Amino acid sequence: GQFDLSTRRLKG
Amino acid sequence: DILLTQSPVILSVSPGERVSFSCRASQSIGTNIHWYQQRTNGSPRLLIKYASESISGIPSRFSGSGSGTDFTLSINSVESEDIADYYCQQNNNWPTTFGAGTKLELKRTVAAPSVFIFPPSDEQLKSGTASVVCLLNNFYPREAKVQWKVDNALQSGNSQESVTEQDSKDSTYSLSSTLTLSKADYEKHKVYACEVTHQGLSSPVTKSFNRGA
Amino acid sequence: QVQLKQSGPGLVQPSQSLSITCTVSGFSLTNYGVHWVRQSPGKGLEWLGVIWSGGNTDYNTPFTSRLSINKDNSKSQVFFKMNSLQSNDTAIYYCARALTYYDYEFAYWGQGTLVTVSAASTKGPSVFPLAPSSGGTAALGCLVKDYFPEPVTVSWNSGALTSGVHTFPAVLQSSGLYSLSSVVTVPSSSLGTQTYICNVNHKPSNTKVDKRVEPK
Repeated sequence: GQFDLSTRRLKG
Repeated sequence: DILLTQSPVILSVSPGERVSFSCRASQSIGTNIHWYQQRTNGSPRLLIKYASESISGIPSRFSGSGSGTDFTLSINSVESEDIADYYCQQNNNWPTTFGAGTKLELKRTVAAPSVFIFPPSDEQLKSGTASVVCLLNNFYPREAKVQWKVDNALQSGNSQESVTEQDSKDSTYSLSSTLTLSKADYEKHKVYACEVTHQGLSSPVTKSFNRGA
Repeated sequence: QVQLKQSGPGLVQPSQSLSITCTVSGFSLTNYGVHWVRQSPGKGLEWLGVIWSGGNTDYNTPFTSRLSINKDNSKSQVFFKMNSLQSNDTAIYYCARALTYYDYEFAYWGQGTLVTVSAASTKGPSVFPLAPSSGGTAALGCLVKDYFPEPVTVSWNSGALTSGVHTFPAVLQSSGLYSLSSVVTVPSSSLGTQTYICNVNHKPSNTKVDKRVEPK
């Protein structure tokens, strides 16, 4: 559901 | 500020199937909505403008519709390259606001991983730390277990895993498990093994080496 | 064509200011407005502000006090400046251009600048080989260990090698330093014929390393 800075994708 | 609610949080489809992305607004905004695509490590890519209007360079399988508070982005036949997150944006009301986004995952056939184990390099050992790496390559689904053993002693707490996002071509995942030991501990033992458990394997697969061959 | 290129990724001390430069080409800053958008774990996509063709600026309400946008039309450069950063200001910052001069449909984006708000010190990574040693296919890679902050870029053979390359997401170690591996699968018969080098670049520390990976 949150944005992940490492992948620029949504994770959880 | 206008609140944009996208549903669902995650969408999982198979290639060739159809898919709709929902974007709901806290109040009417007419057709002042834009859609964006974001691939792994990328910047947003404009898909649709003003609810339904086409964008140069965007595949015709992308389309949008709706007005008022309920809007829909659609892909009539999903391809593997569509793996991304999708956002909506309103601009009927200052300031412009974005939705929280929907993740698009692809289903595919079960693929067992190819396992590879890498001993620590002599270059690293000079620093007093040993990193043993275990690679699980091109598998599906995402769920996998990696079990480390050093001289039949079960390792716990001293490993970290990282997983790539779905590949845009074969829709698979790759995993890396890194076991970290001190140089002293590493030199005190011989057999290093990682056991891999996955749906595509009828039995756990183990890759091992003996320190210094 | 139309391009927007931002300054490199960086560390910013708490309470200090952030400065990003957007250099554009394919169009004149006197003909189009330039917007600024960020993407954070806590707030997602967030519109920050914009500088218009004539030099006017608008700032999103919660940023009106610490945000400042200037530009140099002649040098085709837009200057982003935000004051007194905190931890939740850690995000990826973009500059962007709309389809038309007055609108907000962002057809063109910068590559993004990952900003980390931290008191810690910048530290370049060490690069170790993952040497190959099944079925004609061998695997090799590079271990990129103990760096801060994100990001680090890894390519193979100066960009010529892309097929079969997996660069894993960075993970945070207990030391507060990041680590990642980047792998690639190649025909084993090429291990004696071809050279395999991972090109590692850590912009924040200006660490730039080429690592040759050979069988042991």
